[PDB]
Amino acid sequence: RKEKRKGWNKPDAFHVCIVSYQLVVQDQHSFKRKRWQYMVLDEAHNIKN
Amino acid sequence: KPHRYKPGTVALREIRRFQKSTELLIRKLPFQRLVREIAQDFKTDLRFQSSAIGALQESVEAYLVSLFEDTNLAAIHAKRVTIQKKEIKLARRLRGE
Amino acid sequence: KPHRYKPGTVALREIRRFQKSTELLIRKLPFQRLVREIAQDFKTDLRFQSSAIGALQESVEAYLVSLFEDTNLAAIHAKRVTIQKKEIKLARRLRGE
DNA sequence: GCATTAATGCATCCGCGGCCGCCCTGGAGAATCCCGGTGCCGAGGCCGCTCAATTGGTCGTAGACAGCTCTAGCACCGCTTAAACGC
DNA sequence: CGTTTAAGCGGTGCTAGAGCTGTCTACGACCAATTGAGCGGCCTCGGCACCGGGATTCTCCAGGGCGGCCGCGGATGCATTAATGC
Repeated sequence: RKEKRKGWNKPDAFHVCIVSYQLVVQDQHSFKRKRWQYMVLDEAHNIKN
Repeated sequence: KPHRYKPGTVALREIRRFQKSTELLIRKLPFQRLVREIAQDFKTDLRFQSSAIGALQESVEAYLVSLFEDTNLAAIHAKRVTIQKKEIKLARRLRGE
Repeated sequence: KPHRYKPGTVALREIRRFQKSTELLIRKLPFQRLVREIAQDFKTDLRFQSSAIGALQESVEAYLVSLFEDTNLAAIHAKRVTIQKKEIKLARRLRGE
């Protein structure tokens, strides 16, 4: 993931990122830095609490 | 062509890495069950606060660090880089224990 | 035919001789002028009783005996019978000094 | 039929040829330092409150000031060996 | 091993500092009244936490020219054996 995040900040190396559900709990300090346009939630009965 | 370090390099950067860190190297749950394990046969059905566990772990960690430094100097006196059991008995006995 | 002992015999009977004796091994007059010499530059024109000199000589003698025993065990750890300066620095530093 | 004798099927002996490994120099690779970049959270400021410090009075009480005494430390002189020292 | 300098010890004349005892007098223990500085509560925002970008220095990487071998086969000595002449 550090190798994925070494071409991440300054240029636009991707138009859409695929991040799992449980990885944002650990990497929430890192994914909050970059601004996003769309964030979608698949099968949203997990975040219902 | 694999890239491997010679024996003796990673220990130095581990000294540089951990000697700059003030964090605790022992986890809270095995020290918790260990403290409760020693506290089992002394007095049954005791309670421990959220504090006073990192104090025992802190004095155990720093006292064991100073014991590893005195034992390390004892192994230095033996003109070698390896720590032995007689170095721990020597540096343990010569401190008044 | 001269009669001479091998090296290592007279030290053992000196251990047997002096270890059975409780007398002081330091004379009273060089310890007197030494105590007055250290007492010269602290406070001028002092007086010393007839007591309190064999107490300093007694604690100096017994403390130096225990230091020679710990330093002797330190030289034993080096797998030799000779005492060295690094043994005195080792056994002196490892006692908390 | 038997000796012998040349042919010949192997004989060990000799001679020629192949086997590379260790110092010196070709740089390769990633760990660290430092400077931004933005989200996070507890240090301290502000307020409400509130209680032992402060001030003064009372009262009695041990500590410094002599006072006097007394007694072992100080400085010393001279036999008498005895550890310290040089080698 | 032999040779010396100096403590141990017996005895001496002192004194100056150690040591037990009255006086009173500063001077601290014990007690009311005020309050103001310090302590519980709070809620913010600028320094702190973590990591990218990039330069820098860290720390290891694999090929290149100098020696003395053993592996093996040709040989052609030896011994045999059937041809063959007696």
